[PDB]
Amino acid sequence: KKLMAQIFFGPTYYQRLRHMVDDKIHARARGPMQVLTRQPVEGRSRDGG
Amino acid sequence: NEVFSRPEWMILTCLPVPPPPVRPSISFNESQRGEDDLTFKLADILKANISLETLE
DNA sequence: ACTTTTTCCGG
RNA sequence: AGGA
DNA sequence: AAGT
Repeated sequence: KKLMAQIFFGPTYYQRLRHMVDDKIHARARGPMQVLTRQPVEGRSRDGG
Repeated sequence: NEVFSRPEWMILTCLPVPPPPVRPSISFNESQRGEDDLTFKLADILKANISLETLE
């Protein structure tokens, strides 16, 4: 069924950006700790808190 | 305060040596030290304290 | 004469 | 060096 | 950008 509205439809040059979810996503639930502070390590890479 | 903070105690006579948990030896691999800055600085104190002691 | 803060999160 |  |  036809839309009651008419859509602004045409090509538009879109760019893909360097930020992609699966490179951003992170979870931790007990992991590596600092030596000094004995606290969770920093950064997704390092499986940080 | 006579019990916890007499003025004479602001002048250091006997320096407390903090234990390793405070100045960890970041011992990368087997045969390689990696001692903390506080360890180096305490060494410099000792080094200077010995020269003075012998000197006098 | 003289000091100290300023939003939150790969190398 | 970079995101919100 | 302020204030001992």
